[PDB]
Amino acid sequence: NSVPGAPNRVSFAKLREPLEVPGLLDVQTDSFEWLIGSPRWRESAAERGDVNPVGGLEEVLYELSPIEDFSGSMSLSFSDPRFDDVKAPVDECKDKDMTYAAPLFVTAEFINNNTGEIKSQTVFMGDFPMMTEKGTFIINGTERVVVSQLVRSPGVYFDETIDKSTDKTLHSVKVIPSRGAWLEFDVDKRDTVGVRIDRKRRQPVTVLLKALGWTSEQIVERFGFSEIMRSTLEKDNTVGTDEALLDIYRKLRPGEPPTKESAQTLLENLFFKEKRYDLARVGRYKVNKKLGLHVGEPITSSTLTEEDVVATIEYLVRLHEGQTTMTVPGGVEVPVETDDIDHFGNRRLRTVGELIQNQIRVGMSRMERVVRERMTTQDVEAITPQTLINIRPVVAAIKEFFGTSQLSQFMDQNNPLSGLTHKRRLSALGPGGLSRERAGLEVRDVHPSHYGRMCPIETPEGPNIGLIGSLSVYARVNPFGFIETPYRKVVDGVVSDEIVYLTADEEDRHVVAQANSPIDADGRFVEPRVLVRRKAGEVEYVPSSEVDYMDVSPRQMVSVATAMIPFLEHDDANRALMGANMQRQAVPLVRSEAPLVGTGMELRAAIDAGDVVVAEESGVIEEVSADYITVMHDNGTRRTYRMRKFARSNHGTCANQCPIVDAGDRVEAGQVIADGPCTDDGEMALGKNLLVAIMPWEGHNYEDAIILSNRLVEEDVLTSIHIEEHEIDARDTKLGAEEITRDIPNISDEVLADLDERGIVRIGAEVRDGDILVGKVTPKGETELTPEERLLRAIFGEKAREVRDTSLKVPHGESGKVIGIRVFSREDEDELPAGVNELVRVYVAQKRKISDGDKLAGRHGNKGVIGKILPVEDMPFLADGTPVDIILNTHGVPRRMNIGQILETHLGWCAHSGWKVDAAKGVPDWAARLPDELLEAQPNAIVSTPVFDGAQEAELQGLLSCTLPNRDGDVLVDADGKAMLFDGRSGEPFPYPVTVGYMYIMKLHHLVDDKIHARSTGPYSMITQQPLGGKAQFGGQRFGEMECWAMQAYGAAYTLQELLTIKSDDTVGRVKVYEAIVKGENIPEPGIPESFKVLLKELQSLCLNVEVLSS
Amino acid sequence: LYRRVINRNNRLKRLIDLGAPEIIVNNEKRMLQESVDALFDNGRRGRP
Amino acid sequence: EDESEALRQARKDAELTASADSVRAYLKQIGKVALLNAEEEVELAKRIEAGLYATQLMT
Repeated sequence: NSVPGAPNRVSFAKLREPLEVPGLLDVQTDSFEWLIGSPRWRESAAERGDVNPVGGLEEVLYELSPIEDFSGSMSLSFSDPRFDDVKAPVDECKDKDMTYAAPLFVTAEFINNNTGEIKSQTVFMGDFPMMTEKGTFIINGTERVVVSQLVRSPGVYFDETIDKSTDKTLHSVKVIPSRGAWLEFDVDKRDTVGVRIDRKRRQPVTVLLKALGWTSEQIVERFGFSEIMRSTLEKDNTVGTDEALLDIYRKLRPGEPPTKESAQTLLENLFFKEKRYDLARVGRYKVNKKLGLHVGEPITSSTLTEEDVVATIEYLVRLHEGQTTMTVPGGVEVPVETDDIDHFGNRRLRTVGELIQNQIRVGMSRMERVVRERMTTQDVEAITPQTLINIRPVVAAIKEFFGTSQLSQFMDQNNPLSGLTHKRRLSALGPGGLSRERAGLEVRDVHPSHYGRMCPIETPEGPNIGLIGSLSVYARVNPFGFIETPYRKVVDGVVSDEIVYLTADEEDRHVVAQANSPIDADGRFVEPRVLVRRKAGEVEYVPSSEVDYMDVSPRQMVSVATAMIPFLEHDDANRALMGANMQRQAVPLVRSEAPLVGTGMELRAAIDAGDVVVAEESGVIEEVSADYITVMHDNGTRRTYRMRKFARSNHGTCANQCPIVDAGDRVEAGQVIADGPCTDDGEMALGKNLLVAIMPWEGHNYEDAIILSNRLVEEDVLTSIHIEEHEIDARDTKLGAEEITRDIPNISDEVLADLDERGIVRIGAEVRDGDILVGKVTPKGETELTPEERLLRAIFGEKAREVRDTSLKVPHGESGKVIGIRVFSREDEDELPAGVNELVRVYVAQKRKISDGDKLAGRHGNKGVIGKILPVEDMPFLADGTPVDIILNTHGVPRRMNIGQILETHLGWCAHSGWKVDAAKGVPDWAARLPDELLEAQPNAIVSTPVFDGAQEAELQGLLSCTLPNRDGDVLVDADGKAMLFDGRSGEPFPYPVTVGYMYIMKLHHLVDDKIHARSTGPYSMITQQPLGGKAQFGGQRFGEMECWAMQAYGAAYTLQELLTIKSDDTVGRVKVYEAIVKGENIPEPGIPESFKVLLKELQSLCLNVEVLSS
Repeated sequence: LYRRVINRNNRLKRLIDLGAPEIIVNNEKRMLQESVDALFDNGRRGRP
Repeated sequence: EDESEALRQARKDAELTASADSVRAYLKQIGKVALLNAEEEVELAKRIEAGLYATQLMT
C-alpha cells in the first residue's frame, strides 16, 4: 500500500514492518543539497543538529577567508555563497550538449588594515554543475553519476603484531591524518618505543617529549608504571630540550644547517599549525571518541595538539602493559583495545558532496595562491576584489574532476534498475583509495559490521570482487560519512515502535535482536531465548531481558537489486551474487509485462528510479495522448508532462514512456502516470513470464544451453529495440573546407537514391551495411597519378575530381530504419567546437528478434545462451495441447545450489493457474499462518513473496494441492508439481512426469550481433605493423603466448610461422600472400618480422651494439 | 625526452663557450646527466 | 647549546650530505655566499671595467 495507484499484489509476508523503505536516492540528493546549502537540508539539520548548519561551500569559504599577506597589512575575505537559476533546462542541455549548471555568486570583501577600507563586490565564481531530480549530473550532454567512495577515516589506529622469532607482542599506532604527514609509535623487539616520523625510524619517545618541552621528572611522573619507557629514559643518552630539538632537526631535515629557532618552530609548523596539518572534522571527532578528551565541546580547531600526542603515547604504553580501561587527566575513561581498518566504524563514506567539496577546496587553494601572489605585486589602494580574484583555477578544477576521473562514471542505463543500482554504489577504489594491485584479500571480505550497511551478496564477480558494493535498503549516511542503520529499541522485553539510528560503534556496544523474532503481537517475546548478534559478530542465544535492540524488518541486510530476487533464502550465495549482478543488464522489451511472482521491492524500486512519470499534484486527467498528458489540478491550474518516445539510452536501448491513464480518470499526487522502459502498471518488469520445462531435450539444452519455442519469435515476446547514433563533422581543413553534399566523387547514382538534396539520408529510409549516411567530401589536393590511371581517365573522358570522398558509412553488421536526423550548423549560430563548421547526427534503430546465441537468465543466476529455437510443433506440450516455451536442463539445478528457481517455478505455476484452499471443514493446518485473501486467487493473479520472510515449502505444497482447472475438468499439474508432457517430435508421451511452471526470465545485454566479428585484411598499427584490435576498428584476434605454447607443443611449425610472419608483421609478405591467394598460386615463403626489426632498432638505440651474423 | 636532452646539451655548450662559473657549469652538466638518465630509464633513480 | 662543538659538528655533518634531490642540491650549493651592498657592487663593476680595458689593451 501507501501508493495511491499501486496494483493489488498479494503478499506472503508473515510479520508487519514498522519502518517503510526510505528515499532510495537520498544518499545523492541530501549530500548534494548539503553541499549547496539548500533550505531543505538546512531545516533537516536544524531538526537534527541546529548547533551549526554549514554547507560545503560555506565551510570552504569560511576556512579560506580571511587571506593575508606576509606583512599582514591588508586582507581579503569571502562570504555568503548564493546560487542562480539554471541556464538551460535538462532536455535542452541533453540535446545541445551543454552541461546542466547554474551560476555561482559570492560576496568578496577587501579590507585594508593600516588605513582601513572595505570593498564589497559581487563575484561570479563559475558555472556550477547541478544535480537533477534523479540525482545525476549532465556533462557535455551525457548523464553522469559520481559514486560514493569508501575510505578509511583519519585518526588513531592501534594494532599488535607477533615477531614469530622471540614470540612477544609488538604494539604500534598510526596517527594517519588527511593533508599531513605520518608518525608512528611502535614497540620494538627490544624495549625502545620508536617514533618513526615520515618513514625515518630512530629516536625513542623521550626525545620527542623533550622536544615538546617535557622534562624527565614530568615524564616519570606521567608514566611511572611504564617499565619500557623508564628503560628508554635510562638509555635516552640525550639530555636537554635544545639538544633534543637539535637531534630532531638533524634527523628529519638532513642537509640543512640547524638553528635553535628554526627547530623551535618546525614541530609547531608540522603538527600544530593548521596550514600543513589539518585532519578533518571526521578525524578530530574520531580522535576525541578514541581518547575521550572532550565529550561536550563543539568540534573545532582541526589541528593536532600535544595533549592528544601524549594521550596517544600513554594509550600505546598501557595497551602494551595489558590494561582494560584508560582515563586521560581531564577526560572521561575509555576502553583500550586494538582497532580494525575493515570495521565500518572506521571506514567513512566520502559521498558526492564531500568529493566535490574537496575538488572545490583544491581549486580555491590555487585561486588563493594567485590572489596572494598578485596582491603584493600590484600597487596598494588601486586594486578591487574583481582584480584580485581569479576563478579559472576553480572552474578548471571542477571540470577536470567531472571529466577524466574514475569516480565520475558514465551512468550506465540498461534499465531503471541499472540506473538505481549504479546510484547508491560504494566503490573502494579511486583517488585516495586502494588500487586493485595493492588490494589484498583481507579487504575483499564481508566484515561482520556490514550487516545492514552493505549488501554481502551484490558485488562484481570479476577482478573487482569485493571492492565495489551497494548500500542496503534501510541504510543511511551520517554527516561525518558513517553508515547508519535503523533499529527498534526494546525495553525490558517490550519491543517499542521508536526507531533509533545506530552506527557500527553503537551496534557493537549494544545487543541486537533478530528481525524474525517471535513477538507476541503485544510487544513481548514468546520465548526468553532469542537470537542475538554480539559485539564481535558472535551469534548466541540470550535471555530476552538483556536484549536492547532489534532489526526494523527482515531483508534489512540486503540491497535493492538482491531484494528483488524471490526465494533468496533458499538460493546459495554465489548464484545469488550472479543473479543480482545479472538483473541489472536486462534490456527493455517492447511489451514489458509484470512478473507473476516477485517481492515487494519492485513497485518502490521502479517509482524511485526516476524513469516513471508521476503526478506531483492531484487532479483529473484532462487530455491524454501518446506524447503528452495534461492533468487538470484541483485548483484551476494545469500541467503537461512530455513523454520520451524512443529516446536513446547511454547503452543503446529504448526508453519509451507510455501513459497508463484514460481521459476521465482521477489521479492522486504520487500515482504512477506513465510507464517506463522496464515497467508495467507502475511496478518493475525486467522480462516476461514463460512456461518452463526441466527436462534435458536431445542434447540441445546441454551444459547451460537454452531451447526456445518459436512462439517468442512470432509474437515478439523477447524482442528489443536498439538505437545507435552516428556522428560526422564537416570541419575546416588546411587545403580548403569540407562540405556536405550529394556530389560524391567516383560514385554511382544507385547509392544516391536514398540521399536527399542536402546530402543526408531520408527519415525512415532503411539502411544496410556499407550504405551512405552522410555525404562528405574533403579537398584532396595535388597528387601524382599512375600512368595507367591517366590512360583510363583519357579513355573514359572523366575529369580529375580533385576532392577526396570521406562519407559517413554505416559500419559492418548494422541495419534498421532511420528515426531522426539532428544537424548542427555554424550559420545558424550553434555552439560548435572550434574548427567544426557542420555537424550531423543520424539515429539508426533495429528491431532485434531473439536468436540462437543470445543470453537468457532467470532471477537466480541460471544463465545460458539460446542453443536452438525449435518450431512450435516439435516442443513438449501438456495434456491440453499448450506447448511449453523454454526448456532448461535438470543437471544444472542441483550442483549450482539454486533450487530457488524450482520454488519460483512452482509458485509461478500456482499464480498463473489460480488456487482455492477448500476450508469446508476448518482452515487446513498447513495454511494456518497464511494471511487472509490468499486462500483463493483468480487465474493469472500476481503474488509477492518477500526476501527473508515469504512463502514456506508447506504452503507451496498446499497451494499446489489445489490448482483449479484451466477450462475443462483437468489438473495438468499433480501434487508434486510435475506434469505429463507429450513429445511433439516423435509423439509418444514422456515415460515420467516433468516439472513445469512459469519462471520469470530476462533478455540480457550480451546479444550475438554485438559479439560476432571477422577480419581478412584491415588497418594496421603505426609503430609496429601488426593489425589493430577490437570490434570498433576492424581488428584481429590476439594470438597469445599460451596459444603459441600450444602450437609448439602440437609438434607444429609451419602454422606457427604463418600466423606469426605472413599474417601479422611481414609488410612485403601480406601483399604477396594476398596476390598468391587471388591468383591461385602457392603461398610464398615468409620474411623476418617488422616487429623484430623494430626491436633491433630499439636495442641499437639503447647503446647496445646488436649485429646479426651469417657465418 | 629527446627535446630535453638536446636543450640541455645546447645550453651547456652555450654556457661553456660564453664562460660561466663552476657552480653553474656543474649544475648544467648534472642537468644533462639526469636528462640522459631519464631518457634511458625513467624512474630508475629519483622521482620519475 | 650554541657552543661546545655539538652544533658545529651537527652543522658540518649535515653539510657533508648527499641531498639526492637535484633542486635541493643546487639550492644548498647557492646558499654559500653572502649578500652584497651597493658600494661592493660599484667596486666590483669598476674591477670588471678595469679588467676589460686591460684585456683590450693587451689585444
